[PDB]
Amino acid sequence: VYDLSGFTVKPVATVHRRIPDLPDCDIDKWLNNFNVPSPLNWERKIFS
Amino acid sequence: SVGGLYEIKIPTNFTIVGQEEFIQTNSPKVTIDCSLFVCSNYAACHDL
Ligand SMILES: *[C@@H]1O[C@H](CO)[C@@H](O)[C@H](O)[C@H]1NC(C)=O
Repeated sequence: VYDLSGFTVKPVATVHRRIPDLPDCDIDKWLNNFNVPSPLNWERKIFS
Repeated sequence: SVGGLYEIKIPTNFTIVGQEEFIQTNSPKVTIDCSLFVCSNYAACHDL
């Protein structure tokens, strides 16, 4: 009697959930801002 | 021994007592799929 390698049931569908209608982060606009800070006063922006 | 006789307590009445004893002769037959335990469903883990 041979115990064969364990199988897992293959998924029959894919569930993808995202929050809709979220605005664009505009990361490029803040990175391309021409008022660039020095490392002494490095600037932070939080994208969420 | 008073003379040639010793003092002994000899039963004059009796009953029958029952005592249980469990002796383990078997244990659960644990089987491990080492591949499924170590790596679950992951091809990258099964390769390694
Ligand atoms: C033995 O003991 C039982 C219960 O203690 C009693 O009913 C019985 O009469 C006794 N027998 C004798 C011979 O002492």
